Amino acid sequence: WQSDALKWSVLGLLGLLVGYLVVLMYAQGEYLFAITTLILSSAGLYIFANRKAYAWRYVYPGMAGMGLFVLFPLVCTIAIAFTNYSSTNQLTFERAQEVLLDRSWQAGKTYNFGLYPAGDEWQLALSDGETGKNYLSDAFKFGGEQKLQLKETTAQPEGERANLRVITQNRQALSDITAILPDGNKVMMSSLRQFSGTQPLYTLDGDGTLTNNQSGVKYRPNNQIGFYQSINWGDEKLSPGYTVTTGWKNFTRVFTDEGIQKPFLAIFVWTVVFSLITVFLTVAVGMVLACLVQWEALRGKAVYRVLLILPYAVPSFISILIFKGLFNQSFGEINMMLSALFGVKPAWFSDPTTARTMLIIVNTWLGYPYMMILCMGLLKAIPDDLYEASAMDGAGPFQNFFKITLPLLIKPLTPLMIASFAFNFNNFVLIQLLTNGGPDRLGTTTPAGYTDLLVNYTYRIAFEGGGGQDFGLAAAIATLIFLLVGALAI
Amino acid sequence: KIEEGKLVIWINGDKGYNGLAEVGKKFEKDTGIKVTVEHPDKLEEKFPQVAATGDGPDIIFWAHDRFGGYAQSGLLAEITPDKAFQDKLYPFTWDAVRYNGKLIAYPIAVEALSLIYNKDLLPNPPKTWEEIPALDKELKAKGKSALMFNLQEPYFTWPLIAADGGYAFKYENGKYDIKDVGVDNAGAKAGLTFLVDLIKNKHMNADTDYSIAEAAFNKGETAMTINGPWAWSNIDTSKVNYGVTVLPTFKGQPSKPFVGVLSAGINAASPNKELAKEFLENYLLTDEGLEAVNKDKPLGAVALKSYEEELAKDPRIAATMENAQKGEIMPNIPQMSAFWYAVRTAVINAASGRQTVDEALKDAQTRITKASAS
Amino acid sequence: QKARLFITHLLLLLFIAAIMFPLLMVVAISLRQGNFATGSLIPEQISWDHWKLALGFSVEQADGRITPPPFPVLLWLWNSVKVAGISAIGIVALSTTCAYAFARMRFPGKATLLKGMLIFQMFPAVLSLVALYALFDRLGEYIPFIGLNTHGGVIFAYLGGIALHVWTIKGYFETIDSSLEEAAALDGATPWQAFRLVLLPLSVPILAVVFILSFIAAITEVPVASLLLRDVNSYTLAVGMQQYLNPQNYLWGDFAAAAVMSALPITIVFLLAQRWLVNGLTAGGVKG
Amino acid sequence: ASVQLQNVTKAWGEVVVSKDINLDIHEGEFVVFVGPSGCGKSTLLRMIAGLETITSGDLFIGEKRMNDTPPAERGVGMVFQSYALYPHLSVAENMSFGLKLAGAKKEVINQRVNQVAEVLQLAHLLDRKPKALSGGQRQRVAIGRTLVAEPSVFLLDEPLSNLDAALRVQMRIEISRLHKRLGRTMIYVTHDQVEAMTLADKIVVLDAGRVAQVGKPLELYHYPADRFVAGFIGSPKMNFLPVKVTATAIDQVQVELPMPNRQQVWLPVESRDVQVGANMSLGIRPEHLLPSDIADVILEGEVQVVEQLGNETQIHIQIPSIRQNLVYRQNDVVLVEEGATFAIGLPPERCHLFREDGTACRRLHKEPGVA
Amino acid sequence: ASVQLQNVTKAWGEVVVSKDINLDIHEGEFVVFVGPSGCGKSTLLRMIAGLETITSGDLFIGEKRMNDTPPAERGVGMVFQSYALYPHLSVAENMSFGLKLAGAKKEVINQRVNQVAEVLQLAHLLDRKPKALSGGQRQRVAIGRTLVAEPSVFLLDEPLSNLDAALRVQMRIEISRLHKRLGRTMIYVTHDQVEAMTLADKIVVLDAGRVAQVGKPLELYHYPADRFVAGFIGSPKMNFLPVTATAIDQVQVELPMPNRQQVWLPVENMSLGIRPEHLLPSDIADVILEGEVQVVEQLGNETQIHIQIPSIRQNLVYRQNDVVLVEEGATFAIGLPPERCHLFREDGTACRRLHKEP
Ligand SMILES: CCCCCC/C=C/CCCCCCCCCC(=O)O[C@H](COC(=O)CCCCCCCCCCCCCCC)COP(=O)(O)OC[C@@H](O)CO
Ligand SMILES: Nc1ncnc2c1ncn2[C@@H]1O[C@H](COP(=O)(O)OP(=O)(O)O)[C@@H](O)[C@H]1O
Ligand SMILES: Nc1ncnc2c1ncn2[C@@H]1O[C@H](COP(=O)(O)OP(=O)(O)O)[C@@H](O)[C@H]1O
Ligand SMILES: OC[C@H]1O[C@H](O[C@H]2[C@H](O)[C@@H](O)[C@@H](O)O[C@@H]2CO)[C@H](O)[C@@H](O)[C@@H]1O
Ligand code: ALF
Ligand code: ALF
Ligand SMILES: [Mg+2]
Ligand SMILES: [Mg+2]
Repeated sequence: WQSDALKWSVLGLLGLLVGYLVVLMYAQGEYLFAITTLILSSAGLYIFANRKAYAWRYVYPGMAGMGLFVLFPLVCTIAIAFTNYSSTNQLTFERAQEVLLDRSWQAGKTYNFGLYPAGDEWQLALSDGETGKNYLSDAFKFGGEQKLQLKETTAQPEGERANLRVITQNRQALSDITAILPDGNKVMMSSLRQFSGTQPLYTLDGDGTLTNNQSGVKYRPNNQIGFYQSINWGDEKLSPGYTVTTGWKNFTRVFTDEGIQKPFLAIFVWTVVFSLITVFLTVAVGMVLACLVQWEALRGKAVYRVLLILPYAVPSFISILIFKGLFNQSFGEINMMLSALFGVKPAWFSDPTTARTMLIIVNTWLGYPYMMILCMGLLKAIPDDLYEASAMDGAGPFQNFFKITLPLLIKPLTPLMIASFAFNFNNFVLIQLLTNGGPDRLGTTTPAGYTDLLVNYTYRIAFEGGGGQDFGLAAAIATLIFLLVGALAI
Repeated sequence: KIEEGKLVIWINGDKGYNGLAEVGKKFEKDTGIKVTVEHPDKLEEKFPQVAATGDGPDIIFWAHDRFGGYAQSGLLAEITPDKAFQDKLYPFTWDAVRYNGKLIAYPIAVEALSLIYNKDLLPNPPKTWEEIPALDKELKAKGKSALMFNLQEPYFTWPLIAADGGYAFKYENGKYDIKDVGVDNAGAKAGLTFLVDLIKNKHMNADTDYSIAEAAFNKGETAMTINGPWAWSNIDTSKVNYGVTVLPTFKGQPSKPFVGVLSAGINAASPNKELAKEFLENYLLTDEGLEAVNKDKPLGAVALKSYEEELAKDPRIAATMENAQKGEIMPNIPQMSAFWYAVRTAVINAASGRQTVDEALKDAQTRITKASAS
Repeated sequence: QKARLFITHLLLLLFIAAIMFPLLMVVAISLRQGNFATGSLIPEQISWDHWKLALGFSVEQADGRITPPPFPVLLWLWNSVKVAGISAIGIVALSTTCAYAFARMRFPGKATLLKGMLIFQMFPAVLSLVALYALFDRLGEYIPFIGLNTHGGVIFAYLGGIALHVWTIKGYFETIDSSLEEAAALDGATPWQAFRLVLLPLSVPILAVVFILSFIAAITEVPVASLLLRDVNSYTLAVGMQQYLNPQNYLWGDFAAAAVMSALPITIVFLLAQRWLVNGLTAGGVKG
Repeated sequence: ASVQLQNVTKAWGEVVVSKDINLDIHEGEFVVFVGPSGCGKSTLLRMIAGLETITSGDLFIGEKRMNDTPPAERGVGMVFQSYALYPHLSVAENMSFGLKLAGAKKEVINQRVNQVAEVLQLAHLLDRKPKALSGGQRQRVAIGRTLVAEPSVFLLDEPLSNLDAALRVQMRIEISRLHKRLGRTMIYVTHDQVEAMTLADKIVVLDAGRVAQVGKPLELYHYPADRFVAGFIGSPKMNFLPVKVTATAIDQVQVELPMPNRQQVWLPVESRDVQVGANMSLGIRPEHLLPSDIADVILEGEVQVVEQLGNETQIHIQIPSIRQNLVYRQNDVVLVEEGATFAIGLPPERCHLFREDGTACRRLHKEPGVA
Repeated sequence: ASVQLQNVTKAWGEVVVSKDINLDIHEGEFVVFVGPSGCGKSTLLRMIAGLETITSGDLFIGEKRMNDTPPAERGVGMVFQSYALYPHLSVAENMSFGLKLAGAKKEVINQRVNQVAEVLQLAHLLDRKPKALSGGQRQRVAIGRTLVAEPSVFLLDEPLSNLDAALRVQMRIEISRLHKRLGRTMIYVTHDQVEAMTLADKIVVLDAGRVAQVGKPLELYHYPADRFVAGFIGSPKMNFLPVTATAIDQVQVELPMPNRQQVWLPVENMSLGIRPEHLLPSDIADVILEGEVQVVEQLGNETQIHIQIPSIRQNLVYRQNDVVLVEEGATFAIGLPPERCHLFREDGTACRRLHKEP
């Protein structure tokens, strides 16, 4: 038997790591991570401390995982929706300011430089290209910020020219040198080969205002739109922009903008219908197959079983594109077979309804093994004597299925079906790869198509539509479609 | 924080990254600076997210059109090659790597669609589009066809559509006028009308996609196709006696394929800007440097004047450069997103018979203009 | 009357052929010379090169020079198995223990929690990778074993996707008569002992289901693993095969061989899991 | 240990299956629960064991309140009515499971498993799973599981219901022998009146929620407190005849039989709360009716049913002015036809008498065997 | 419909659970199966149902072979030993399940359900699910399900085992009332001897898978074929004593008790059988038998007394009417009646009794 004191020892040893990591997170600058890890660990320790919270010991590890990798990403997405986080406004203010302060302009001349040893010291040469004048410094030592008076010379330096290797090794010390020409000009290292009058484009005043050293124009943070704007505001706006809070602006835009609302209802209906038919067809196909493949009379079931789940063993990406090949109206082996037999070539892409049929056929092919595998296990929960009883009541195979097998399965399947509905509601990938949402809905001022899901039509507005990648908008619409599908499950 | 005193480079998995690493190994021999080359998946989407926080590679290699996005986001250093270095590359490539009138990357290679033809079926390839309909009819008697290319993606069909005055956004004087869209004009209508009539007269098919087109050329079923340098290795394996030449003219005017310029940008957050400059200018962008990458995986046509001239002795590469030069540069602006879907749709609409050419392009013009403004 | 077997054999065979056809076309691509998405079911020009490079062989080409394998496809496959296997074990262990509490124990706000789990996991995962990267970047500097560029981090990331599996196992637990654990309890069994020694062995089919489903999910997973893994030699097969996809063309033959290869571990797991997929586990236990 | 239920009530919402039940089971006492199908016998055991919650009232085991104690910490074992065998474990494993949970030696486990297995005639079935067993065998396995456990309190819920008569006798004795060896508390539910009479120190009679009567076997047989108990203990059921009180003494009651002759008879039965003229129910058991030849009170009628049981013969007689048939038990095989004339004797001393509310006029004839 | 088995054998691989059984059940006959726990009663019934296969032999129902006919097409119904109720269905739905399958007539279904539910005292439980019922109530739902369907052959497997004494009486009667009204064949398995004696036209006694005897209730009681049947029919069990000279019409044996008394028996090392009910009071008979009281059981209606006779290792069980006040350890003597004595050979077979019983 393991010690009883050992429980408090382990709980004490774990109670050490927490705090050792928490206060360590409190340092440098990780506050959000220190608060989150504290409440999470303390709950875990309390749960295993008192035996009154016994049930929670079973739930805690699983809920910890879920909170971390499902709920935390969920909250961030929602959080982002209240900001203008986009391609245009991707950086934080600090970063955006930093970027701008790293910007430079060429204020003066440009000189090719060489480095020449004088014993244990160095000598810096500059060459003026436009006058053919050459300048050379006195012997100096590397280290820290220093100013060198250069003198015009006709002579060559005594030392042999330094390698790129030597220039590179001494680059930091070299970059701290301000070279001074005989006429008063200052010049600093701008590359590994050149000294020049490169200078910062802006200077930070201290009260917030940035000013261009080339034009004299003054800019200030406009936290309403997230840009440094000229100054009371001027017409000019500096990029890069920074992420800033925009409240309801991203949510209201889905309600404000007519044109993005025109095909909403029509698209919604198709998305609902597409999901329902997918769930129905996959459950039905999968359930039957699972039933047939456990039937002990079926002498090939072990082989059948494996082959039936292969559409799910191969990554769906290639399969979808291959289906796109197979469904080609003029080419593609499906309509080449429907030409020989029956004699019809369906417009699997051109005609809205036949495209919807194609999409459902492919999705059922994709999704039936999911339901099949579930039923394969769920069927094992039905006791065999129920069918002995039904035999004594005079049931056949079809009667067995609809009066016993189906009803016993729909209850555990119910949550899985509601989930499968929500998943297929947002099946962006399938529609994109197969149809691109086509064929085209005519008259839609913001582009929409007949097989477009809600997600497909929406993320086109956010990530295409000529505005760059607007993450805040896509986050807001992700919240809205979530609230819609959550209201649907009722 | 990007680590100081080394160079991390990102390049796509279909470029000569092992070649590039040798250029880096030489750079290390001369400087002591270690150069590391990576080819992560979806690097074009990864970079914006890591560079935003001030991380990521020191140098990124991608097509130029994405770099206008990165630049606006504040993720790329403004580069400073002097007038002498700029003279070494074709001036039109410098047009491709500008944001707000400032250079933001070093052009490396040039990519554009060319006319690929079967020498055994068609020894003398046509110089004009108008010549195709008649040429298809004498090939149909032998069981073959004249021309099969991807009619589903506007990238492949645009060269003809643009030839008579069609354009995405007017490129005035280093600035793209977002309000001036030219998918509606007379030249675009004429281009698309010609394409539709090739289908109408059964010289081509409205649902010919990339795969169907390529397979038909590699099996010797069609006399010519329209495709890029990425397609050559497949044709080599097929052993089709093939040539690559200038695209056929429309109404006396050259096809204007979109031009993609592989470009190297320096991360704005890199503490190694000077090292990167040296590597890119004096190590990679030399005959010897580009030759190292090219030998690993061929770059096609390069921007470096001197090395292109040695490469252009291969007529396929010369044809690429020619079609590139007569073609239009891909706009590096965010408004191009709207362009792609709208034009793709319009061509499908015109080809299938859902809409006439006029209304299809009229609607496509409306959709781009409203997305570009509001 | 057992013409019913014949009619079933016939219908299953016609169904199998139909559902296999797209996959045989994938197999055909992997055996076709060059890189072509379309062609005949039996490729006119057959090539073993795509499978050679995938299995580690060098390829002698037309001009004479030898092409070494650019990628360690087999190592990628092994990395896939590792990440999927451990991952699946973790998802099984986390969700069964969770389900046990939901099925057999009572605790305030239980019904809200279950329906919270089903709802919150159905939120559109669209800006999740932004959140996830920031999470593992931060986690790595404290526990490196589970940070960026680690299998640990990848495995860890999947352990959150349990909500549905919890419900599935909850549901199955409920088909099993309570009196078996009731009798267990009266023999002196703790709630843990009753869980392990009585309930789990009778729940074994659904454990196999959740393992299978999780293994498949993990093997085919791209965006999260692609976001976290940097080193080529640590790539899973799903991540690795993305190298074959370029903006204008695909290395279809290499890509297809990778696709077909990734089906192999799923098949073996599915085969092995069958021994736990049995009927009549609860027969003779409860009169009624 | 002792087990006591004070005011124990059980409700399934508005459906009440246990009303204000009060029981006091002492240590080492063998208490048999009897009652009509669905009256709450198992519900009582389950509340004792901790498998069902108690609505109101208090349960004590070993003088400790147990209402909120988990089942594992009750010192209770049960032979489930539905057996509840572990279907994934063999007979041996089922019987040895409780011991394995303790740190019991394997040879200790094997000793007392094989011991209990050989007295229950399961010795040849140790390796079998419950699915590979008959219902009667599964039932013995359930007995053996609780027998090996040897708890403070045995609960056996109809443990013999599915066994042949001969084996039922052998099982009856083995349970009885165990109770004598260990001297531990046993609560035993049965429908078999013989089990009840032979095993019990005390019998509890339940009637749809309430306790009808608690008492010794012979005490309930001879002196039921009411009409329900009287008709429930002993089978075939007691005959009941409507009668009218004609006169009363402190020690006896005179009643008029319902027949056209209106015969009067004194019964040695209390007259407490018995008015002249009132309608009562007269009770007389089939075994207690007399052959006609030598008897003062004679009831005669037409034979409706003859049941030949081998050891005895049962005869149902329709007697005028009584709606229900009269059941009578003769020893040995008596050859009598359906429709024949039959007369029986009605002995005053063995008659029970019940008031209009069904409550019994306490019998004053001292019956041998009862203290 | 009639039912007959012909050389029917059943094996689980190699273990014989039914050996060469032969039965002829005429139309309208009520047959009860009895036998020790796990002898093969339910197996036999299930073979008749079609829930178990038949290894060798022939099974006929209504003069047509059924071996290969599936259970559902046999015109049979069954009350399962374990009930086998539909968990997802109410009492009403459980009972009306077969009728709903064979041609649903809303009213005809409701009426026959309400009638059968009334006689099984289930009417107040029609809306319950099986989980919310007592063992005994479920048993009556099982019964109700079969009775409602009115099959051609009723199979009932221990259908009263979990019902109280008084309710069991009422159920027997209703089962008999239905048997005479329909006049259809019923096969009935029970461990209750009173059920077997009163219901059966014919009792089939089974032993370890084989038929030990088939006959009338009183035939089997008075004239068993062998030791096993003698010991199995009639409870308390028949007493056995291990008992020189033989006549042309009767046999004489010697008692093992020290006095060595010789007695003649009207029959065809042996074992003498005598039932507890047939033993007489001491002073009456000529053959006195004296021993020591070991067990006394007070049943109310009668007193059962166990007597340990000297030189007789097995106890002697005696039944006597009414409450008898006798205590353990006291001396007791009983009379042994010669004409009521059974006799069994070395192998186990009985010497035919010649004393004609009523
Ligand atoms: C839109 C649906 C598309 C489905 C396409 C699937 C493609 C596969 C082609 C196969 C076609 C089916 C052929 C049927 C032949 C009968 C098979 C048979 O005769 O074999 C039966 C197999 O059972 C069984 O599922 C019998 C089979 C069930 C019959 C019911 C079929 C109707 C299904 C449609 C209703 C949808 C369900 C609702 C879900 C939301 C034997 O059953 P039994 O022994 O009586 O039961 C006892 C035990 O098996 C039960 O544990
Ligand atoms: N889960 C339940 N819900 C409602 N009533 C129930 C439930 N379980 C049992 N009952 C009812 O409680 C009563 C007592 O059940 P039980 O104790 O099993 O009776 P018995 O005396 O036959 O053992 C029965 O009338 C039964 O219908
Ligand atoms: N699967 C099995 N394997 C071996 N023996 C079995 C199996 N199932 C049942 N038996 C045995 O068959 C015998 C007869 O079973 P059954 O007909 O249920 O007996 P009963 O006469 O009590 O109804 C029993 O002794 C039982 O142990
Ligand atoms: O419904 C069609 C759908 O089925 C599969 O999706 C599953 C997925 O595999 C599971 O892991 C889980 O998320 O549930 C989904 C169904 O709700 C296919 O993988 C998918 O391609 C297809 O669209
Ligand atoms: F299951 Al049995 F007699 F033991 F019917
Ligand atoms: F009806 Al019961 F025990 F279940 F008497
Ligand atoms: Mg009960
Ligand atoms: Mg049985």
